Amino acid sequence: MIQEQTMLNVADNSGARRVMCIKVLGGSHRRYAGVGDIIKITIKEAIPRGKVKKGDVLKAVVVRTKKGVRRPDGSVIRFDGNACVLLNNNSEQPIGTRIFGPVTRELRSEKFMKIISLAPEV
Amino acid sequence: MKFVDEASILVVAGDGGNGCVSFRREKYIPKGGPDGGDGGDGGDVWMEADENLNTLIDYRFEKSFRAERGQNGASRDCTGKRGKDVTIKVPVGTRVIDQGTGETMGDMTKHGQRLLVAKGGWHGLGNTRFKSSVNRTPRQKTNGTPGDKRELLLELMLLADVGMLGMPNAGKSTFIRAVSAAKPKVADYPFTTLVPSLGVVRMDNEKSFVVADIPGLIEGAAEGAGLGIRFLKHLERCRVLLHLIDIDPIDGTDPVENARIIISELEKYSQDLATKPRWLVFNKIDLLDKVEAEEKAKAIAEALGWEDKYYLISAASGLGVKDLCWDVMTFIIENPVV
Amino acid sequence: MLQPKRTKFRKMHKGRNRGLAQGTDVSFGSFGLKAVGRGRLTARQIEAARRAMTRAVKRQGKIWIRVFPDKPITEKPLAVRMGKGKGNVEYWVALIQPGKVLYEMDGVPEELAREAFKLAAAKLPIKTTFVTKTVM
RNA sequence: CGGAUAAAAGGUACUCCGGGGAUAACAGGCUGAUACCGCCCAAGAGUUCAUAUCGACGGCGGUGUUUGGCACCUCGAUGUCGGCUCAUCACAUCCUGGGGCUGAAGUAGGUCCCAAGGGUAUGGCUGUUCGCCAUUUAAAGUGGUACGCGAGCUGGGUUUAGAACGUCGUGAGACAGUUCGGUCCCUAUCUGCCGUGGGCGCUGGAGAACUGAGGGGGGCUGCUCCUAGUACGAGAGGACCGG
RNA sequence: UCCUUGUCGGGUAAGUUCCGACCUGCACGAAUGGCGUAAUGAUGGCCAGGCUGUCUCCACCCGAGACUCAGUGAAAUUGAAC
RNA sequence: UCGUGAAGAGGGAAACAACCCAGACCGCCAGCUAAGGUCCCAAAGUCAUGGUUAAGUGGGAAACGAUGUGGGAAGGCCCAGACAGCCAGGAUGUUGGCUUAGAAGCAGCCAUCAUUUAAAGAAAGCGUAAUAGCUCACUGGUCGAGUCGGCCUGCGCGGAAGA
Ligand SMILES: Nc1nc2c(ncn2[C@@H]2O[C@H](COP(=O)(O)OP(=O)(O)O)[C@@H](O)[C@H]2O)c(=O)[nH]1
Ligand SMILES: [Mg+2]
Repeated sequence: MIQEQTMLNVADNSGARRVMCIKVLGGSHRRYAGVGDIIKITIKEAIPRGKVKKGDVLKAVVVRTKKGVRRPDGSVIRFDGNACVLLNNNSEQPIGTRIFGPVTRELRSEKFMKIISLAPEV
Repeated sequence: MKFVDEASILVVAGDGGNGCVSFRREKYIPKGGPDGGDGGDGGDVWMEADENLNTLIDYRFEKSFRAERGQNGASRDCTGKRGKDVTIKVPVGTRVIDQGTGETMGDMTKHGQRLLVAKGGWHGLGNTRFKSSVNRTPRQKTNGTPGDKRELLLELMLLADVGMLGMPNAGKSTFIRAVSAAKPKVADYPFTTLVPSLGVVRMDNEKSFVVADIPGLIEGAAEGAGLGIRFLKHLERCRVLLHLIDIDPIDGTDPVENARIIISELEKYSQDLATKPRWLVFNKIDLLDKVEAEEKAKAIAEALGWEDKYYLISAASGLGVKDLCWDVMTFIIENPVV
Repeated sequence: MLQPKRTKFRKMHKGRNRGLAQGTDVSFGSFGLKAVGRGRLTARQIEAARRAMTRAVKRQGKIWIRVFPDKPITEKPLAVRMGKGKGNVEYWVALIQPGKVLYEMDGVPEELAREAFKLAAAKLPIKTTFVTKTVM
């Protein structure tokens, strides 16, 4: 349930700490983002010694949603603090070497199982 | 995809959107401010490479390219939209030359490079920008800057990593009938192949090179002998040069002086091709005995002053074609472009 | 372009295009072009028609001109109401009445005359016709 | 210069009164000077080859949304620019759809023809229309609607009265100029539209089921996979259709 | 006075507003006062942090009208109207 | 300058005072007529004769283009066989000399050759570099009666897309 101009957390060791997504993708009049999506972000707070720098605009994938996901058996997986993983703009490969926090199993259907390979918790 | 042609085009960049003068008049009040805005920036021209295109056939068809002229200023302080930048799809490896002591603009080596050729004119100013107290009625406007005009000589020149030149009807096209996937027309008559049908060889993964075809020619400074400098232009980025010499031609003279003059005319082309490393290989060895064509093969080397390995290659028979490829590939890898 | 260098008056009344023809017959060459429609010819049209036919006829022969501007017209500038004197100087035109010759030709065969006059007839804003000189 | 005093210059956005569309501005219908669109005439440039593709000197037509002028007026009142809600119509079609040509190998392209069923963006700047930039998709269409919509909303621009700035005049003031703040009323009679009812008719009356003369509503598609890395293609690259 | 909002920096992913500066700038202008000025201001403009139905996108509920019944009972406007 | 309305009703132009006919003293349940019409709406010819139109032109438009069609003045050939078809000929000295790698009717120059049987050109077009082959003008045989494109003109077609 992530929309335009939404402040999210960062769930990788790329270097960003506080991030603000600016453009959700999927089609015309794309309202809100689910759990597995390509969303464009702008860096608002990052360590000066990190791999990235403040103000850079690039793509990212949400991993945790405050609203949650919808299991096909009437179940939801809510979270406390929406988070993203850094991905390159031209290529869809993620930047961070490690992933912090659990990632839901629903990301397999969205075809980003590499994130699921990381983040040993769940 | 059977002919290669080169020509020249005229590119014109749109001048900037001209300024406008106006005065707003409401339905009741007859006096209003100096309404009107700026113009639109002229459309530029971008020089973009393309994989799909391999010739300049459409450029003979269309010798003039027009950029979008910037929209004029309108009322209600309206500014015209910037003219759309016209992008021209060009095969990779093109060189462009101008007139009036003109020179090259930039060499294209990889796809995705976009080159700025024409700068469009820049928009003018409306009467509103001349707002002031003492004037209080600006009737002045600034004309848009004129667009940039030039004539481009489009020279197409192949990305031939491995370039080869040989005797007429010596099997240059037959040499492509080897592991090379290209299929040039092959026949016994001299100058069988006229269109450069470049090919590629993939021995193994992560390692491959491209080979181009250039027909032989007779000693002529001008355009005589049918073929000439117009085909030699496709050279000059060939990191290796291959020389093919026939052994015992069925009807031609045996190579004792004609194989030497072909070296001499390379010097006078433009710069002796920067004295690139040239490799000499032979052909027509299956016609005679294998051992008979050994002593006479080296005899030509010191006859022409050649001190290299003088490789013996059977293009049609297919023996030794792999041996030459192994040697050239190691030389290519150990000498990267720098 | 074609215009007299000196004029008796800087501007002349509009006038009318009523009446009949005077130069029905050609008296200088063998072939000529005669106007069938009614209208006006400007300096540009006369220059364009002569240039167009000139490229079709070789120097051999002779070419005559029977139309002169002889008539000035002015145009009113923008953002000017009715009045404030007469119009400003833009260009002049000529009066054409259907039935008189426009151009005269001689010296080359009829087939070239047909081609030459056909090319120059389209650029003229009026319908024309071809005639041949008769005795007397 | 048929000669109101022998004797007289200006402003009023601080104005008022009585009249006028007898007289300007915006819009509406004449109009095409200028400029946009189409066609014809075709010398020339075009590897041969004019209209495969341009095309100089000219001509004929069309909305006409810029720059203009003309008689007609609502001055006992015709409320603007822009934004929100709401949409409608024409196709000179932005995408999707069907094709022609191609200097169209396939993908990707370019031009033209038919086609209006549907869809046709989110934010910073400025009051903005427009435009620039950032980022998506199939695009972020062009015009009429008196450049639609205040008896629906908004008063940000324009904005009487207060104050300040620059220029002219001795001055009052004028000023197509800039800044601050500055009242937007109406209970729907009728036409219109959205829903729901009463009376009567359908030929004795009543309860049900419907046929259908006609009308309205929806008609958008991105990605991936199999075909298939197949056809094509030197390779790079990469199909149509169907599911 | 203009051109490429003047263009570089902050502020923003993107800033015709804001902030000290480059210059091709000198008119004002020194009691129709000039420069700086702490504090002060329901003063003009801009930005940031928390905050929220201001908004995507509105939904529900509590009350007074709007609706029906009973009683009393206007209005502006109106040449006539099928 | 003239007429109309102003200061004129009535009839026609679908509606309209300035366009046409025509200036209402009043009444009638009569006839004639001007402009305009005679298929119906709405009153009168579904009248007669000789033509044109295929477009709904009629029923809005220009420059131009075209085997739309009717009429007229002519010209070439024509039962000593007209044009177009079908069955065949297309050859020869001859790969025509330079630019020519390769061109030899088909990239660049024609003096344009003429003689063989004649009916056919050192030749207008494909497919390449010619080669080799498809062809054409032309003639021979069969079919057997109009054919060929210039001129003037009437009526038509495209040019002619808006809420
Ligand atoms: N026997 C034999 N014939 C060969 C060989 N190489 C080439 N040829 C023949 O040479 C002929 C002409 O070769 P070509 O493509 O014209 O070479 P080019 O003269 O350089 O253009 C071909 O038809 C081949 O059959 C070889 O190695 N052996
Ligand atoms: Mg060869």
